[PDB]
Amino acid sequence: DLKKSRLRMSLQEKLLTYYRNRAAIPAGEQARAKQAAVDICAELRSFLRAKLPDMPLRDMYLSGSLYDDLQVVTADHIQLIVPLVLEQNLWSCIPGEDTIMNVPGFFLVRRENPEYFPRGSSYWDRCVVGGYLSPKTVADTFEKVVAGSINWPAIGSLLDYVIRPAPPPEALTLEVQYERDKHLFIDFLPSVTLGDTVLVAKPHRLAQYDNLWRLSLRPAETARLRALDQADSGCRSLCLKILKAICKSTPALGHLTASQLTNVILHLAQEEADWSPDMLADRFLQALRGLISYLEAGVLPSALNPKVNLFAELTPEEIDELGYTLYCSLSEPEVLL
Repeated sequence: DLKKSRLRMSLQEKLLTYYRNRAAIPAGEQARAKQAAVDICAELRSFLRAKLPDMPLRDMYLSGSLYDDLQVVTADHIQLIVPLVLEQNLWSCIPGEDTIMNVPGFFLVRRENPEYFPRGSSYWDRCVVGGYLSPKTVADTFEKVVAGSINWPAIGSLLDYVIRPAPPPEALTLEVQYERDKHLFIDFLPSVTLGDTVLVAKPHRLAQYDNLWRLSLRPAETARLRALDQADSGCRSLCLKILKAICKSTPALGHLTASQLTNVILHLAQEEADWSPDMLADRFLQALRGLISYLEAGVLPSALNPKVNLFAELTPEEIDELGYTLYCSLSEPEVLL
């Protein structure tokens, strides 16, 4: 009990210290970064209204960890969802597992009734290839259309920001300098909502799959985390934020994603009911053990969508490094801090 109680007390203190000195983003930086996101969003709305009122798009809106207060270390990225207007009876969703490619968590969007509803029935028909709405082509078209009407230098002067598009292949990303030597990256994310299926143009790592839309998970995942914590004032999000801060701070663990780390916590929250403040140290080591377990198994099921392996996009190369890094730190987790 002595040695173990000891290790746990030390770790708890170091975990709590690590959160405040590394994971937590300064209020000033956080306020100004979000204000910059909101400024750009408002300005784009006015732009879309004046210049592209006939484009079948709903208004762009902000989404992401920075909006959910789950971002860590620095306020450096947020998404602007670009939601396409697609008529129900002209389009449908095909699950990736119901496809030859066989890719869970991704979808084909098929143009329906190509005869009865001829080409031109939707603006987005121009982005249809082989009968399917291409995420890539949609993204290229949106970039073209906006860039051919937008005036970032002018908007920058207005808001007193340095605003510039990043060079490809991150061309739907906006580099926003909202204060001296601090930048916010706003990436424009085309989205489709058909029925209750919400999809986003976040390409599969493999270009051979660039015609597939990704099933959007973050919102439902974020909501279940918050509800789990709100009911018992648990430290699920604190633990998550610490894990994110570590991976974002450690080059060798950079391959892990916020979504992957979130589902590790959601799986543990399924196993462990008690997330009272004093259990943080124990839940942290448990999260690290689970990480290793999933990595060795090569699969991490999505807690909300179990057919989906969230590690499916990691190469053997990266799996190896993650396991390696975590196997080098087993004896002394505090090293990760």
